[PDB]
Amino acid sequence: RDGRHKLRLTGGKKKIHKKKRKYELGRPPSNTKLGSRQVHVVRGRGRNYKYRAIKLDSGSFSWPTFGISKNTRIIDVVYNASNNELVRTKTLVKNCIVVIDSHPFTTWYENTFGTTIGKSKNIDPLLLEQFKQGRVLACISSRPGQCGKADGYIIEGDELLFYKRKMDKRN
Amino acid sequence: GKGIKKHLKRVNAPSHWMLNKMGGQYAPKTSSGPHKLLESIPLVILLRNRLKYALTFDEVKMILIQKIVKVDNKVRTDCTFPVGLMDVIHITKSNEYFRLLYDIKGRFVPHRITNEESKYKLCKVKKILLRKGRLSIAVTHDGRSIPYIHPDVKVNDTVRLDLETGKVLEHLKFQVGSLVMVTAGHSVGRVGVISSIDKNMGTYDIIHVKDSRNKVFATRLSNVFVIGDNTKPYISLPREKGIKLDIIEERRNRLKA
Amino acid sequence: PKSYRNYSKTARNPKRPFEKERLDQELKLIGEYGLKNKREIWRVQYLLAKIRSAARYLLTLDEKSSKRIFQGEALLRRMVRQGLLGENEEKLDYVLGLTLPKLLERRLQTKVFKLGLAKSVHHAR
RNA sequence: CCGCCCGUCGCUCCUACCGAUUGAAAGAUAUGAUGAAUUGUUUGGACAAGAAAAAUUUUUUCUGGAAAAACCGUAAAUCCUAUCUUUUAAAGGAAGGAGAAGUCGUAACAAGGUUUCCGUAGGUGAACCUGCGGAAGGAUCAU
RNA sequence: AACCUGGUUGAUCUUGCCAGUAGUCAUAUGCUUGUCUCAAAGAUUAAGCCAUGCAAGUGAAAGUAUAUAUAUAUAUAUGUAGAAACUGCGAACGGCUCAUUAAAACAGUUAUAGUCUACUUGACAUUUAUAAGGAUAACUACGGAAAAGCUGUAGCUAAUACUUGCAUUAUCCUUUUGGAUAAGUAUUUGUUAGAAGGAAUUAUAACAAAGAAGUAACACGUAAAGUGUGUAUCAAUCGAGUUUCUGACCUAUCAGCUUUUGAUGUUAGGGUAUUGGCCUAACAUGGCUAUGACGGGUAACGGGGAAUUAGAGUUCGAUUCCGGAGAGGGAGCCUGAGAAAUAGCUACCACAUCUAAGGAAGGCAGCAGGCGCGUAAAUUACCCAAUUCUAAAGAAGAGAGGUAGUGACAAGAAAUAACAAUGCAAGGUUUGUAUUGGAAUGGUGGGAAUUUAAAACCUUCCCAGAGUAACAAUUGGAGGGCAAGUCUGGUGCCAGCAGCCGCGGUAAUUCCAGCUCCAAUAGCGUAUAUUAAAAUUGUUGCAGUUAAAACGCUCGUAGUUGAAUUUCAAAGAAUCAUUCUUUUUAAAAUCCGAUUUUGUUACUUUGAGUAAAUUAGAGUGUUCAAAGCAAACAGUUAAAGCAUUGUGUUUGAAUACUAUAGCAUGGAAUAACAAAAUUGAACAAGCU
RNA sequence: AAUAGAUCCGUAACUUCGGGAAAAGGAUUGGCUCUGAGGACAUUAAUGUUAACUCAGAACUGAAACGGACAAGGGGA
Repeated sequence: RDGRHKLRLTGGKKKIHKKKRKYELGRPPSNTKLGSRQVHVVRGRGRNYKYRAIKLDSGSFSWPTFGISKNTRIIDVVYNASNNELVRTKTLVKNCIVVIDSHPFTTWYENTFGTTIGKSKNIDPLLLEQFKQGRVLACISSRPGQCGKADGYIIEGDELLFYKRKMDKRN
Repeated sequence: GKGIKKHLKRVNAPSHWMLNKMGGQYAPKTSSGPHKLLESIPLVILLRNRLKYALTFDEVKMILIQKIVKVDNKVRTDCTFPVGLMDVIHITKSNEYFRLLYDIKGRFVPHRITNEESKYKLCKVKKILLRKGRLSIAVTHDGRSIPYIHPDVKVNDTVRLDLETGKVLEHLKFQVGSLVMVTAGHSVGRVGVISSIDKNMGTYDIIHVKDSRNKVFATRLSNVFVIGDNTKPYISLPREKGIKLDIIEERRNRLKA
Repeated sequence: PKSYRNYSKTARNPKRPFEKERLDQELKLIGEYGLKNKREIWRVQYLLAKIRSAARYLLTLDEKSSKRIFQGEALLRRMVRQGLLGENEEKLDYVLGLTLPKLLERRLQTKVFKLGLAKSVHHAR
């Protein structure tokens, strides 16, 4: 399933021998969606248990500017750098964009410093407006098909502007 | 299936094991242990063809089940146990100690060792790994992970090991006066004090080492063993004393008798 | 599954087997030595040509060569042990210059003949 | 030289080639179609165990779950078309080679009786003849 | 041993091939065969089909033990064992065959800073307790069919099978000592710091979130405290997967191939034990090629290796070992650390078994053996004694493996006689030579010793056992090559022989025979393939006016090949008359009269990794040898060496090679490349 | 009777090299939610007024079926 029966770089055919071994394997992909927190376990070679996430709802999400992370829940998926039906069918991947909650981070802000380590960092007015709306975007960085959890980081700054302008000279 | 191979052909055995042609077809494949298969030898041929103590694999197995064999003051029943490059083997009731060293011919040979010297063993560390808690361990050629080495000890420095207490005693560096010995070179069996090190950019470090009889020969850094300083060899060398007498004059010495 | 007993030949066929000068020469020698058949008087030239080519390898090597003065005595010890020629000869040219009947002379069939026992070489054999 | 020899035509034998037969046979590659089995996911849903009530029975709840179905996925095997590879059936055709005192002719070897030869073109039963332009390997190294 | 001879002609010299010649571990086959050692053996074609029987199992302190049996003082405590069965490991090793395979496999050389890793070894750990809960075999009882290495319910028990769960440590302050602070291992995500390597986003440390799998609810008994089994992690072990750089046979009557069906690459993501078009989506039009791509063929597994060689080279390499593949053809899958496994399964195709007709089971390219094919290939034997593997690791297994049978595949040693005399021939009282007559030896028969898991073979001792040593050697020829016949008879262009030239019409040196001789001899012919011969493939090393062969001529790209020129030289010690060694002689930075580096590559010198077998070779008297890697030394029984009474000693299994590719390395020459004036520098002063 | 329009793909023998040819042979077109892309008019590299029918892939859908009627080659040796 891996590394053969392809064309040679010169364009010629490489006719097959060495009928498929097991260490190449190539297990079918797993599509994680919104649902209850149920996962499966797959046995990879050498007795390694892989945490296959078939449907996820919540995970760890980290504020990079404050260097913190808390557990919260994803409600929707809006975009991925890959194809579009992947996000239209509510799948999660290691660079997808999701919509993250605002209230737990707001409570962390209130308890740590207040106001509506390395504190006093001025944050960002657009992020504060998003928090006021209560619907803040984030980018998932963990690999749900491998690790089985959706660990993301809060998107900010110039990258936030880039991901926002491509969405809304726009429709 | 194509799993881990568990057979060794007699003709495929390492040369210094020295298995004959007509004495079968399979060689005793050393079980997984502290040293390589190619450069270490098992108890079977150590006790059958080197010590000439036994005559048949059944009789070799008949010996080790009685706990009358000890390596590093530790009992081992594994029949195909790789002894290692140099160690401290001990058979109890006969009150004798064999240490394994090299020959001028470049072989493995049991060497008579007294009790006090057999209490003295050396290990060449291969690399240092520091684990959680900022503690340091060194892995030796003996397949031993000795933790908490002296800070001055480096990747090439060797450490005196007290087998009974399992602790390091004295470090030995790699200076120009660091008397060493060749392990896996084509110049195996030559003991030398090193002349200079020739570091090369990102490839195996070839170093020149100087013999007692004023012969300079080079070998990779990977197959050197510091066995003492310029004062004297810390380990009793074999009869040949590690000095490679030349093949031309070997013959006149054998002719005279 | 294969017997590791290496085996080799000892005699090589002369090639062009119908030359009268060599046929008469080998008949003369087999008559002077009372031998059995041509396999024996073809094995001996195989032996002496083997050692002869070995020595001729050393002659091509220059003087003071570590290889020259290794086989120079390695071969010469065997030659003086067999007793091909006396003590007056020491040189690699001198061991190069051997003939065939002097190689036969070391055979046990005629040593007893020359030491007595039998009044004929056929009797000794 | 009463030498040597050429071709056509006769007879016998052998080899290869062309060959209609939508050639056939056989194999091997891409396409399309069908698609057994089967990994994974979803839908299940024989119960076997737990939570409740009465002093042998029942509803509801939570997991593990067997047959079975759908989906992408791996894909055997079979069939359509297209291509590549190997023999041969093949009526028959046209050759070549060999054997062989056969027939006719004089083609070349001498200035072979018409010097020989090339290329091209045409004719002729055949070797051959003829024209055009060349060569001497000519029969001339030479007013 | 770097080799030639016959054949074109009336005769000669050439070119030229045919034939001759020898080797083959290269196969078949004809004739013959007294011995011993040694031992190839269904590769060639059908990776065709298989009857049959076997080829993987395992318990000796240590998992479970009321099937049961036996012994210690009295139903009492221990035991010794233990069928079956649960559990654990292995069965993924090994053995076989070479279909497929053409930058694939392999080999050498790299990386994995892109990964996994059972058993073993060494270190070491984090968020009811005088010991917790179920789930079940074997087994009792009823059967089914013809059956499976088949099976249903009722009832029970365990274990090291399955499942829950019983502290404590470190850090900060007065500063031994009192308080306080804090408690997640791998793994994953976001933010900082950061002993080595060659380069870390390294080891590791800190902060904020998740976070499995554990730290023994287990069994045996050694110092005059221990072990097995099992558990989290790190490292090696035994390995494996990817992977760099280099190397391959023939073919152009294969020139342009790949790209919508991934082709070349980027991004992003899935998937893998991990990188990667491995896969998907978007994006870009790229990538290889006469230095031969893309195709085709191979009667092609690859490698070290084999034959042949003066050196070159040529051919072979299924086959002892290594790497790859497959188990009638594809494909899929669980298990397990490890299989896309076949004496594991599933489905299709082609065969094929039992059959009560319902239905079950199959893969000898494992070992013997059969059929089919073919020129071509062993016994349906014995044994784990030798080596080595599995296990719960001594006594059990292993068609692995050994031993034995057949075996003129090959290889090595070696019988079928010698001796005194007359007579004869030669010769100056010597050699050879139809007779007597006796010594000695085997083969052979037997008994024994020895030998082997058992027997036989080998060897040693004793009796019969050779005179035509009746205990009898053959194969191919006798024209030339090419040794041995115009010796004798049959035939007579017939029969025949003859690798080539040739012989055969009455005198056949060639046919058919007899005698003899010749070459080799327990071996010699025949056929095919291959090597040298062949300087008839020619780099060394061919030929081209007329023998074959200069394109009709010229241009011209790829290719091949390419003027000269840059640092000379001088002085001193040692052998034989020379040869050999040493020192310096401009300029730039380095050391306070002096300390020292001053283009790249090819090439060339040395080294490090250079599997074993095989190759040449050392040493070693298997009776020599093929061998093999041993053995030798004084010892009618003791001396020395040494140990503060006894304890053997010396030893050997080296060496070169393991490309041409890669690493380091000395380097004056020879070669190329750059720097060199449509302007380019160095130094000094000053400016930013 | 069998398709037969259009678009995209593919197209042999033979040949007078022009053809054969609509060769042969395939796929799509249905329905809708879509989307996107390809001219003239003006200001000191950019932003405003105003007129196409050609392509494309993701959906879902509807009775796995569509040039929906009309109109419109059967091919091959």
